[PDB]
Amino acid sequence: NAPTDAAITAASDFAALEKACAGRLGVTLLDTASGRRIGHRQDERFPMCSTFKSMLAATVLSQAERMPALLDRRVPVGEADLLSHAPVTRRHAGKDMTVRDLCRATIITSDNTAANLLFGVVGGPPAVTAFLRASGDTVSRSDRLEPELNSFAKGDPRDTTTPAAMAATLQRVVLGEVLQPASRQQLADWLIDNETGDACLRAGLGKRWRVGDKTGSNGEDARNDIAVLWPVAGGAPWVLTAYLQAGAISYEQRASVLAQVGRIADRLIG
Repeated sequence: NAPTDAAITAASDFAALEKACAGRLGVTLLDTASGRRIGHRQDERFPMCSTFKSMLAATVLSQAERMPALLDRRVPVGEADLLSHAPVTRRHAGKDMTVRDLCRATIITSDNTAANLLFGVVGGPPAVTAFLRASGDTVSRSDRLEPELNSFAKGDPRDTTTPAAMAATLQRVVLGEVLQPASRQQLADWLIDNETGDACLRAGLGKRWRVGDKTGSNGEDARNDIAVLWPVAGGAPWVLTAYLQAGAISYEQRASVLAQVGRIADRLIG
């Protein structure tokens, strides 16, 4: 492990970082003032894994804008809905939860049961995909429920995005005018409050950034983190998306790679 860790740490550009972990790394660093992007394999497909939940929540918020009170609707949590990863919803088996609280749960803990219950509210993966298309994203696609959506095969586009497509979508949805201001700010706040990314992009980013992010992973080789970076001193935000497949290294080393993406990005912003 020592040499791999050392090579990861020594990598000062994305191509070298990819090589250090013998992986496939997709990164977009997007300057929202200019539209300029820097990165690596920006237009190759990667499994979204849980990073899609950002846009499931956005789908809910968008529908709520035309169905006021949707966010206060209560949804039963049944024993049959519960999955291995259900850290919030497991406490509510046999009772119900508000749609808003399911949205929070699925962003900040990546609760899989919460995501499936929200899929049921909005009309499923097809509804999330229709939301993405209407927002201007022709690339990203939601196709399956949890946990099957975390499968990936090369050439199978189900539940995939590209780093550049997800970066642009984060800009339009979290910063732009796809949602009404109150909705987009609620979504931003959930991303800011995320609890699952402390070892990933956040670990490599300095204190000058307020970070909102959403992580994802699977059991084979995938580890992802997508983030919005607000300068606390003011100025234009940046977006940083990072998708990794690297089966030759450990789960914990995959986080160390994403942390290093953060370090490289911070230096490239300068």
